[PDB]
Amino acid sequence: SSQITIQARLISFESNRQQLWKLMADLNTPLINELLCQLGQHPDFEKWQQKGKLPSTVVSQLCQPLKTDPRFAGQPSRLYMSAIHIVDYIYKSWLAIQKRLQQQLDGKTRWLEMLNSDAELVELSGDTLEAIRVKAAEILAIAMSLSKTLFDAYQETEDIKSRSAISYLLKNGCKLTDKEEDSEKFAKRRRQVEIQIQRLTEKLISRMPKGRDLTNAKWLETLLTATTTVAEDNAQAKRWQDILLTRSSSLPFPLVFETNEDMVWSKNQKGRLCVHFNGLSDLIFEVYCGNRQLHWFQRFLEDQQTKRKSKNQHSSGLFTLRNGHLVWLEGEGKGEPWNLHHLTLYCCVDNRLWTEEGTEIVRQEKADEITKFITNMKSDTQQALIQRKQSTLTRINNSFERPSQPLYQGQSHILVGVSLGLEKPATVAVVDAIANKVLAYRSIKQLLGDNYELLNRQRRQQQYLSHERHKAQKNFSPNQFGASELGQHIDRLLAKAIVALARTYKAGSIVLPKLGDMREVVQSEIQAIAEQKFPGYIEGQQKYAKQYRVNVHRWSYGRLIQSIQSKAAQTGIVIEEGKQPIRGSPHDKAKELALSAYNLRL
Amino acid sequence: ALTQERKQEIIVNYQVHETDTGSADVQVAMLTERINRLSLHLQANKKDHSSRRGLLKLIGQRKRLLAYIQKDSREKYQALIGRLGIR
RNA sequence: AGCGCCGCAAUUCAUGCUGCUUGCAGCCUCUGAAUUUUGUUAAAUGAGGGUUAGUUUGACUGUAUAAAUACAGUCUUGCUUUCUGACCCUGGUAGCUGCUCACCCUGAUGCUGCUGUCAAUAGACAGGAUAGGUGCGCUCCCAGCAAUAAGGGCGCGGAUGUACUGCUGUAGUGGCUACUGAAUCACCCCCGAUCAAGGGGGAACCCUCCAAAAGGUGGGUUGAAAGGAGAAGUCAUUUAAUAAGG
Repeated sequence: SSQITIQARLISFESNRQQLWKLMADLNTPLINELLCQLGQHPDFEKWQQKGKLPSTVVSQLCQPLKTDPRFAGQPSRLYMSAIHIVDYIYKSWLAIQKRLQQQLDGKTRWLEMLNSDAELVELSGDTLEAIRVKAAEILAIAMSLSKTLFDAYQETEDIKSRSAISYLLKNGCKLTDKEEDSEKFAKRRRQVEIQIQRLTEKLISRMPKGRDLTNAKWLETLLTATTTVAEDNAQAKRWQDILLTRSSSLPFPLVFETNEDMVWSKNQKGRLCVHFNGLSDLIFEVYCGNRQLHWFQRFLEDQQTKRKSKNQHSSGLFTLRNGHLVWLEGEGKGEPWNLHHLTLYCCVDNRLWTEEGTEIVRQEKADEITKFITNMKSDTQQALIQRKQSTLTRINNSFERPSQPLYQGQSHILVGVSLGLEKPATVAVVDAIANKVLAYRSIKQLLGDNYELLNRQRRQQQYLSHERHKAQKNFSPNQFGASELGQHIDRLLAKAIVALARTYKAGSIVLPKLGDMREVVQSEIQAIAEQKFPGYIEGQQKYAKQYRVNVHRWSYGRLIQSIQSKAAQTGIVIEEGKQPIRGSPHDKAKELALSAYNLRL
Repeated sequence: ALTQERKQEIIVNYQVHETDTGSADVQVAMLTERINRLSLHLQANKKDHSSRRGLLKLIGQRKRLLAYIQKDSREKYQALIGRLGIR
């Protein structure tokens, strides 16, 4: 996770900002909207959902006739390209989501079929429980990936004895068990799977990507319709209401510049770094950044100047800058939108390209990938692709003469396990795995140190700000706020503390748990309990454990994992994934998480 | 808000008879005045979601009343919506 | 009462300490863990709203070192956030507009709760985060109200074919728009900027140094942190409207 974003304000005189706003809002965003509409109507759309993959070129092909439609014709080539990238990534995202959800629904539907109680397994096997227990002992002795191997063994073995023995073996977590099945805990575990299947089935009714209408013409024409026309029935009037409540999108889609050299850097005579974008060189924007990021923007000019001095004998494949996003940030107050909103550039950089040693890491990664490509790839334009790839492979050998910082060296036998929990967001154990000894624990309080008071602040603000929103909603007041930025701050403080401890003990890796989807587990567990406690009373079921379900939906385990992954990559510490045990305290969970990831190395 | 003079003028103009103050025809005429003024407000005041809440109530109230009138008599219903200018 | 938080005290202990024998045995000062009490003249928490391109959290190079980092030199830009201080407020003037109310009972994640002049009715004026209850806080509790949660009761009028409606005022309480009031800050003041812009002048405390009873060069300092972002889908909570569900 070595890619990170740095940002700066872009400043320019009003006519440059107005011209860019009108390009984005009047042409580029309407084009994106049109591409999303046409792409969702394509005759292959239903087979793209089955593959879960979009064709590499279909957005580019749809955009070609639109580039000369009077609605969209006025744009530079890179703005059409940006619109293509926006639309292509949206569907690459959405088709990947739907594909995995469909696989989850199919997987659990098979499990629901093969989850049979011992009373059902007796009939469906025709064998006594001891007989299927012995047959499961044989099938386990052959399947010795074990879970998948049993799922593979189940499907084509139509022999109901072995098929039931696999069912019995899978019910217990791929192992034998002597103890009797508690019939109500089984019936609950069956009911959980039905709820999960239903909730997956409902999630697969997701909407197609909606776009951003900045005119909101549909709202005003619906208002005129609903006020002067009789609704033909309740369903038309409901559709009218649903439109009238829909909020207006203020801001256009950002521009995306996937060619780092489509940002051209310079220093003006007042000494400020400046940038202009390919196709819009007349609009000079001035960089206004914090000094904590200035060294990156200075590097972008130095990388640009280095390759010009070498007459392009360097490769921009090793430019520290990777891509840019050009974004309008919503301004407070009033004005024309190019005056109200603040133009902001977000630059992706790869942190390894800062140093010379890290650049050598990237160079070999580039060289191996391109040598693979050239070997596997072998038309005129496809031969031109090979020649560009071969030019890259030649030019990445030329050095940028970057700062030298020796790479981190961590001991392979020292690991940090990080236990994640709802009550204690992180707990760490430094384990010496060949010694099987814990070198150090730290609690959440020791990780946060002097910041530990922020953790009670978060809980207190989450309560307070929720209640103030609840009160504000009843007044239709816009003053609705929350603690997300404090929560993000805490997760970043924890990430830095964990990695600093890992560096201090020379740990080779940080071990993080494969939590899965905690929210759908908790939500289906609690619903199965509540349906027994409040039969036929839906509101009673939804009130049951409401605050626990809320707490689990706020638990930011993904954001914390992501923050740890970024900080570890910036110091070259390996991340490993392990299985967090359910037994024990957060300290013991962290220790056994660490040691299991060591033993799982094969 | 609606003045008593405009209110009583609506009553007099849509009355079935001089003491009718609450027939469905009078009710939809009252609501049509309110909906017209509030539509003009919301065209200018899109962020007035408090007032928008009222519109969705008022439109629904008139929708229920017109559906009630229409199955008492399509002659009275069609005449009424033509006077109010409702399509 | 209950619940959450805060510290306090106590027990046990290792992530703490002691030792030679480096893996074990003691201990509970420090630094922490396991939730066990308890609210005290205690020590900790503490939520009315707002105010800076604020300061510190940087980059490179050399030297040192066991990392951690540290010192010296050069450069520096203002982004997006989290705290701690300090300061300012309890707003004004016109428009537009929602919701609520015949009346009665119950009382909801309902509304209100500060100080002190005056003051029988009515609130005004001046203070002001000390803002009802407890260590602190809540949707809990207390007090008043409750039409603006749900329900229930029950008038006359219109309507009565399933829709419902009136009793409703210089009314109660929200929202939206325009203009407008204060802080618009990081040691203090003043004059400026706000798509760029900084300038001038002071107060404490410490270095540096005439050879000196005495003030005064050349500078320094005057709170800290964090960062990977965009785009699209989804879940959960709450609010509002609608429907009686193909």
